[PDB]
Amino acid sequence: MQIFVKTLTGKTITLEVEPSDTIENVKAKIQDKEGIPPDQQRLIFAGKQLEDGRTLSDYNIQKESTLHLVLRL
Amino acid sequence: MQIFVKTLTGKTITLEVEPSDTIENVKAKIQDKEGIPPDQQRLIFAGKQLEDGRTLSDYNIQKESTLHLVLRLRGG
Amino acid sequence: LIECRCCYGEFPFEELTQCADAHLFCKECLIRYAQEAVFGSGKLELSCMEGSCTCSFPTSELEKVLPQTILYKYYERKAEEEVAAAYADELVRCPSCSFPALLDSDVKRFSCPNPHCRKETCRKCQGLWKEHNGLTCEELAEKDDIKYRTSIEEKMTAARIRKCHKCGTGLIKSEGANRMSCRCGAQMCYLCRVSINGYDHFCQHPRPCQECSRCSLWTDPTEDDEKLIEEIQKEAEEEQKRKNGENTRIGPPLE
Amino acid sequence: MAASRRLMKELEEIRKCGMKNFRNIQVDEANLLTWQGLIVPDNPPYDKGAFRIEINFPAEYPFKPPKITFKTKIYHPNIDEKGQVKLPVISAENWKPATKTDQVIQSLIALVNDPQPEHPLRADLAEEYSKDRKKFCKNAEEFTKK
Ligand SMILES: [Zn+2]
Ligand SMILES: [Zn+2]
Ligand SMILES: [Zn+2]
Ligand SMILES: [Zn+2]
Ligand SMILES: [Zn+2]
Ligand SMILES: [Zn+2]
Ligand SMILES: [Zn+2]
Repeated sequence: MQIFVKTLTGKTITLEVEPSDTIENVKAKIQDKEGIPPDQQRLIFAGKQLEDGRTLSDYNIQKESTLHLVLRL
Repeated sequence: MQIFVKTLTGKTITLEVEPSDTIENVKAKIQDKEGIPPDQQRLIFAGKQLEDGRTLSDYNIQKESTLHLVLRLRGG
Repeated sequence: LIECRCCYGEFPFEELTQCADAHLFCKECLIRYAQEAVFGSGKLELSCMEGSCTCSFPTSELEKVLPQTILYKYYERKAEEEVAAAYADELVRCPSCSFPALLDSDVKRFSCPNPHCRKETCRKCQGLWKEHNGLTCEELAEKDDIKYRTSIEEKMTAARIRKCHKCGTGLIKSEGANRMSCRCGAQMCYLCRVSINGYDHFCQHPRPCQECSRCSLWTDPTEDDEKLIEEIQKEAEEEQKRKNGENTRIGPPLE
Repeated sequence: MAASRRLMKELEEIRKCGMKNFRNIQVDEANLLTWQGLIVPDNPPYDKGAFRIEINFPAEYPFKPPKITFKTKIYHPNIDEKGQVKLPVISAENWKPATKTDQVIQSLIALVNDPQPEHPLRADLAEEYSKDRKKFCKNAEEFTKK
């Protein structure tokens, strides 16, 4: 399944992941795609902080949905 | 001179203006660099509203000064 | 001769637009509605203007009617309000590249991670950290006229512009009560600048209130803030003259 | 302006369909942004008097809500001593540009008919209404008469 991750500057990185993939896996893919370390990534969907233990189906992230990416220290 | 503008979202854009340039020209440059219609731009410098009738020199806006765009919210 | 329900003008079908409930509006009214939502005081969700319609304008009609800049800024503001709903008002943008980032609000070392920027700043005075070592924001501002004039101007601005604790937008009151409802959905007080929880924050004893120490609802803090701004200006001029070696106003006229 | 077109249309619709409890509407065609009128309630404790009100529309109408101010004094939990009303349908957070003045007036009349003491501008009158409506109603009748 194809999802979009928009960064703060507006860069929209497209990801191919399964609905049963954990947010930790999504952040690891973001790392190996762009280089952002997962311990610094924060994913947000509908204003809820996505936990590294939940999955795309837990937040019901559907096809071609947008996830907002913010950075920590 | 180089001044700055704070948008409603909070971003800082850089403008290159002259002391004799008017608030109309400033708002036009803001619209060119961000798309904010000048009719919906509310400008504040050091806690003072920038009226279009006057000019930058009438507000003592010098180099590296930062103007702010704010919301003209009602009361309820 | 189809009449728009918003502006009441008559137009043909080609110059119209609809929502999911097939309400008919003119394209210019939808444009001004999105403008009031994005670059003005309005809700984020471009809902159908009619109250009977819980639905909204579909994204296809938006992408067909709204210009490119309005739609881009709409998406940006949606991201802004989602960040506000997520990590509240802890997102700080760099003074050199506006690159947003999150910090715990306990450390002032904002090193812009953007490789095209990577500038170490101080989130309190927007000053460079390499110069800011061993010195406070006051001292680093006093070390230069370019720093001090801008710092005084920013103090005079903050003395009036009231920031929202959610989207961080600056607000002023045109008229009315001292309760501010931001366009992101957060309520605050125009006297104490605190995120209120409703109308149980103000005083409702109209009979000088000596039964509750709560903020008034109709008091205009215009004169107080103006006097504070004028005092900031005067004291800044005095400081400049006192530490100016035989040298030669910071801010607009005070009226 | 959109405000001018919309308010001339709404006025042309009111002048044909007069409102039952809102009468004597006065608007200068040279300044459509201020309306004056008389609220004429149907039910006790307010049905022995009438109340002058003013509606003020922003220049950005209909994209921002109007404000209503009572000029006549009224005894009501949701209207303060200066005549300001916090009519929810025209709050900034609820406002829909499709809302027309006839609906705003209907909402105001419904509030006048049935106070909402849970969210009051005058907590004293809200307490009196919620605890003993008969007493509230007598006080309001006397205030309307006076
Ligand atoms: Zn229209
Ligand atoms: Zn609809
Ligand atoms: Zn930076
Ligand atoms: Zn500092
Ligand atoms: Zn806000
Ligand atoms: Zn307060
Ligand atoms: Zn009190």
